[PDB]
Amino acid sequence: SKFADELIANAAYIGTPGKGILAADESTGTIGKRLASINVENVESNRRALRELLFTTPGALPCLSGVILFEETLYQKSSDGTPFVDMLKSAGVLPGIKVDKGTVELAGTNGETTTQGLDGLGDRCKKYYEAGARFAKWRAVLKIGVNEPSQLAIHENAYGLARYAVICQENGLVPIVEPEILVDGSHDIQKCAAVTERVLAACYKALSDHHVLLEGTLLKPNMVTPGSESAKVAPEVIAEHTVRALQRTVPAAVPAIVFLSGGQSEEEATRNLNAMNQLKTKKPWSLSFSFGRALQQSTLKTWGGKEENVKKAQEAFLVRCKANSEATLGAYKG
Amino acid sequence: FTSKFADELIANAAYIGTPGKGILAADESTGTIGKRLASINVENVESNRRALRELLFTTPGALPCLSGVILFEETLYQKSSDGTPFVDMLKSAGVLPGIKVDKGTVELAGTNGETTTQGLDGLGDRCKKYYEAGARFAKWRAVLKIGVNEPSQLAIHENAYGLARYAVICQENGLVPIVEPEILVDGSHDIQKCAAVTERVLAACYKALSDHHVLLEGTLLKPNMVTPGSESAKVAPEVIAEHTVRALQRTVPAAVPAIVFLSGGQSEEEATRNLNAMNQLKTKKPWSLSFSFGRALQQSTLKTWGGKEENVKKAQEAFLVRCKANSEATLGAYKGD
Amino acid sequence: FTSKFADELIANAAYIGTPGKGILAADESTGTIGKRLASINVENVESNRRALRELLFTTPGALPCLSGVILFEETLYQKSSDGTPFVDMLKSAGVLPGIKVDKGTVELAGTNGETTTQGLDGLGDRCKKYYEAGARFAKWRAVLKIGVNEPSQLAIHENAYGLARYAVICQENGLVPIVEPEILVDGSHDIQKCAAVTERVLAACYKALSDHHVLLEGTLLKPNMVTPGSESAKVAPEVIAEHTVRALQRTVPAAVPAIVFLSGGQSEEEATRNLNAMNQLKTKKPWSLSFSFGRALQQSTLKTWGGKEENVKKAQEAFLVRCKANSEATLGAYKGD
Amino acid sequence: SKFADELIANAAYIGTPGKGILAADESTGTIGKRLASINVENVESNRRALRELLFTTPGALPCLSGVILFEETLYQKSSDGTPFVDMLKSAGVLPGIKVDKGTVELAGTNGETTTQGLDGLGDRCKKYYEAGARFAKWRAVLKIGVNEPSQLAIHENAYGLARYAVICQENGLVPIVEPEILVDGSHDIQKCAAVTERVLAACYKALSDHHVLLEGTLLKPNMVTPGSESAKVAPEVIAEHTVRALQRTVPAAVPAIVFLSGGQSEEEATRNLNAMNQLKTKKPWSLSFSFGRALQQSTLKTWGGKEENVKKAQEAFLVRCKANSEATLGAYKG
Ligand code: PRO
Ligand code: PRO
Repeated sequence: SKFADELIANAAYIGTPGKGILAADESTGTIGKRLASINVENVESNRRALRELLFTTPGALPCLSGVILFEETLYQKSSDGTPFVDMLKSAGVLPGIKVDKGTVELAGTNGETTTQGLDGLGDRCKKYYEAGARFAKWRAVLKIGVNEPSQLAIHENAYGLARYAVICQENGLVPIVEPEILVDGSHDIQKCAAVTERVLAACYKALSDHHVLLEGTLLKPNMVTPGSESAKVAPEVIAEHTVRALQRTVPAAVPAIVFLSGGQSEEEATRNLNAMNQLKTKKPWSLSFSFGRALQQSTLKTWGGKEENVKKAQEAFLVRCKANSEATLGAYKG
Repeated sequence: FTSKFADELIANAAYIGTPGKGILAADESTGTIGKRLASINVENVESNRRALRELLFTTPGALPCLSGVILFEETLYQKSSDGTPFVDMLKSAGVLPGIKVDKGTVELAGTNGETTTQGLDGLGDRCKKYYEAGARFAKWRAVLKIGVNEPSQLAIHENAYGLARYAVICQENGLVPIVEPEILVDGSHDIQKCAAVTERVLAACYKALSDHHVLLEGTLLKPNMVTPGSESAKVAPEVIAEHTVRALQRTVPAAVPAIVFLSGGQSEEEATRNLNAMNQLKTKKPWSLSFSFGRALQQSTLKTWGGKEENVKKAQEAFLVRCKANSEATLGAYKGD
Repeated sequence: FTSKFADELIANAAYIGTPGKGILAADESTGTIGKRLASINVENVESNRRALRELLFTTPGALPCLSGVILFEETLYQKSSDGTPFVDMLKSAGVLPGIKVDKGTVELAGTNGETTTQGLDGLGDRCKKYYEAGARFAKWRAVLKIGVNEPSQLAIHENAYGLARYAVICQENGLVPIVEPEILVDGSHDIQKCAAVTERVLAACYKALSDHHVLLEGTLLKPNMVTPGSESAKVAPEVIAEHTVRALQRTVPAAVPAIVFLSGGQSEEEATRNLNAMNQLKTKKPWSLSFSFGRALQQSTLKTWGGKEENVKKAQEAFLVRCKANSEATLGAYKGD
Repeated sequence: SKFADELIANAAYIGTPGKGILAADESTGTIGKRLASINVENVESNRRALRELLFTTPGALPCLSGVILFEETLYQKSSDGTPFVDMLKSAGVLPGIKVDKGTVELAGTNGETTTQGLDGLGDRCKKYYEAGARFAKWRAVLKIGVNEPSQLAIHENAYGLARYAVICQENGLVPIVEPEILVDGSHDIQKCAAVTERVLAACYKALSDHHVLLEGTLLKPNMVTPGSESAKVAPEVIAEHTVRALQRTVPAAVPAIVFLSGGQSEEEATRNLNAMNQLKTKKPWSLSFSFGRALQQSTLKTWGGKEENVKKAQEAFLVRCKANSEATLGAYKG
């Protein structure tokens, strides 16, 4: 691309040790569910207030290399008139943009999906770049079952990610490739390992067929864990299976892997990331975080209303930011 | 994947291929029909777009030659001048309304101007709304070119799987999908090369359709005929027939009921003669060989029409000629003109 | 890829599918024919292997029912008791000699007992030597199973591409390749499942054959009929016919001249009745539907034969019955027995 | 496999810094061409003598983690009655075994090949393991042209390597996967980079579909170079394009990459390897050597006859061994 050098610089930067990505890219719908989750009306006034609370948290932006925004938020102003994107860039945080248009179910499968949003994506990306966005997000969802994920599901999601990745790079956004394997079910960690290995290898083959510049991409995978209905397992076990799965599939050329939290609690996500960064083994990428819920849940709770609870919630948000920052360095302690 | 429309998809796809009938492609965009409308000094206003299509559809004796008409979005909701909805006009004559659903092409990075086709986003809800509007089949055009290194494996793959996913969403919402992998004529290659490329592309298309669990008996194919490139010597209909049918024999399952050829670069008479010769070829052909012609059905009608509505009756005479000729061509019974 | 044998491959593959004829599969290994020879208390010596095959080939009135006989290596160079080379015996009656060329199956690591087929190494020189010996077609058996997660994508791929490479080497050396993706009956699945799996496998096979540039008009297909699993209720011939032919309609190009069904688990009468019903089904079938039967042609002949050569004439009577019945079956003209 | 742990240990060992692989696996035919190349009759007496000269070279076996043998040589004795395989194991060198049965041309391509040898390979491998072999070699050949390598050539060679790899591991031999892209032609280094990237990515996708244990494999690729008819280029340029190509395609899980020399002279091979080991960049595998001709050519010349020329040729063989050893550490100087 004409953006090759800037894609490569920004993707490397996202992976800076001690930093990760906040996912604040919840739709008007999803952020509603979260806003109701603590008895708050889903009005733009409140959507604005929640995101502003996060971004004006005293020690927080230094812990973040990136923030994923929803379209609305990319053009939104803080209360003092400052555009959020300026607020982010002042602190050295790259603004990112969710570009996928949700999932739809594949006929002839058992509730497996493919992700939409290729239509007019190049012109959207260009407009987002002009607005200050420098990376993009697109989520593919795959499930684990008797015959899942199917060859059709894998293929659709891999090549859908690969085509999205190309359009992103043509328009100056570093694509986060996010093939999330859902944790839901009763499978063991070994099964999650095999499936994760299969999916990533299909994804990197797809990315190669599409001539994607790997040094200008990011990966946002699931950690390798037992299913949501299976026994929890220690961080050192998650670490060992996750890192081995990535060693088997993700080229060195990729600069950074920013884990999604999935089912995990705030503390579990942090402890799991931390253990991966304590593992003495070849890891030719930054292992960092791209958390929404695992970074925000305690902050939403403390907040609820406003005023006295802003300062206490900003304290709570800083705790999680600083903990995950520590986790990227293998230096988190309880 | 059974669709809830399986029975109606199968019946309608079979119907399109009724011997003695074919498809009029009147689905050209606001842009393309402009180029055609300017081509005879006519301003591209919806009043004129409406008038051209009305002229075609109200041609006495024409609709009986047509199993289907592909419409552009605008035309699907358009009324004739007398207040008759075009879709009603079509259904009264037994013609199935169809709908172009693709959203154009875009270039693939890292290739030499090869394209992929857009339009999967929100296609299911569009298809459903089109079904409610009277449409019973759909069209999506993938474009492939012939070159030194073309079509590339990436171009083939993107277009095949894009067609396959489109085909599924169509069937889920009750539209028979026309699968249209057009290989463009541009270049200096011979007919043998066009044969090899067409064989490669169709085989990739039917593999993709299988991986997507598409009901083949509820689909249609709209391929290019096999021809020499645009810069090469034109060749007789018997030769086009022999290479085209052999290419289809090698790739298109019997389960597919009808193959409705696109005209592409061809003149009206050349298209008809080519189709006719395919239906005179004594060989296993487990599908109807018919037509889905835009240019090759409309060119002489646009010429005689020109502008004012006292050229209408002479142009409707000219449109009937081409309809009747192509009808004859589906039966191997066309006798020159 | 044009072979220097293209014309002869096309003629011979077409011939195999002559209405009223089919293939005897007498290509069972030294091991398998042992199991059959023990099955009636006969020592597996080459003298007896020779005697069984001689009995078949010298059956008065049998060879006219056969377009082809598949031979094992040993049998291709064997002489009858009167000094007549079997291959000459076959060619005098217009029967093409064929040759099994695969070297058995081996299990795939990381699967649940799925196999891939061996024999590509040195196959071209073997094929050439077999052609020189009088063979004009070849056989290679891939085995796929139906299970919870079977057949796996790896099993399909390995067997499809193994068939495709084999097919090419065959054609380069003048043998029409019989492509034989046998899906085994074992299990409790219903006929619908067998249909879906058979559709998947054949589509992968024809994709592989296309990628390898195989001349389809110079190939044959030897698939399983579509049936319920071995543990499920047997079903009427009309039902086998309808699911089998639909599966073939969805996958096998018209360019393929003949589909010669393997018998698999089926009894003699069941095989014949099943084939017969397929030829009574009024539908697009752009290939000969015929037979390539081993077990289903030989079982009752082995029984009446048993041992000593005064059971020969009664067994040759029994072999003629099955030959004539299957011949009738290719024409849809079998009338029970 | 039942050999998983030993495959992983031996593959890691081949990549020991300061060591590489001698390819002495020339057929009765090929070693003839080499033996005639210096006016020597191709008799077993002489075949025996040449290999013995190499293996009894004073400082040489310590420079080698592996020696690839032909079948004949695996059972051959030295002149003093010592089995070569014992001679190798005493010095800590793993015996390896060429298992492919040559190439054949693919119909409908322009002289592209596929490699034979899957038939009865498991029983061969088992017998070779029993004989002391602990790794295996199989060579796929791909060419660069207008339409080459073709999708058919890539596929056949990738999946042929993947199936060979599996059988090897089932029987305790670490498979060297060798997709050599021939240097022949007028293409530039950028073209060789693109083709090498395409081929390796197809190979690792094939290996994943076949469930190959990557930690128990080796890769033997071409270095990335301009074609044989193009201008030679400096080692630092070969290094930069080669390593980038490997970063884009070869998983970290693979322990070692042992380069084939291809067209290169003895000194050019060494200088090129050396430069790759001087490159400061993520390289999650050993970069070492698997040289036949680039290790042997000067030794064959000095030798010719025997006697006075043995000791001078052993001096010449030690020079090349020590130089390539230095090259694996980035410590070679002229
Ligand atoms: O897996 C994740 O990271 C998503 C983001 C929003 C909450 N959970
Ligand atoms: O590329 C190589 O390493 C081969 C081995 C023998 C000489 N040349």
